[PDB]
Amino acid sequence: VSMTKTSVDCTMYICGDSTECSNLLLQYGSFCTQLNRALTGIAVEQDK
Amino acid sequence: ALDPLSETKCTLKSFTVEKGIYQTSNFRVQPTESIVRFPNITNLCPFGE
Repeated sequence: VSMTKTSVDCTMYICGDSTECSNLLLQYGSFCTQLNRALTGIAVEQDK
Repeated sequence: ALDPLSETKCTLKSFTVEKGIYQTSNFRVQPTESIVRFPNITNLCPFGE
């Protein structure tokens, strides 16, 4: 019926505790944002 | 960054926040101070040789 609900953080996963690495991630745009929305939808469907 | 309500507005990029729960950002715990434990060596390296 249900599967493990997992929320992945693409800000910390990609760049650990790094300011320079973070600025480089901003160049790639909203990709990190899209991942959260995709996984968020999964977690919501698991409760349905 | 003003109040947790405004943070949701920039998170959604909309001035209207609909009823529900929305993830804003993470919770960062900063370190207290920098701790350093190293071996004690008073000898200078033989760069002259």
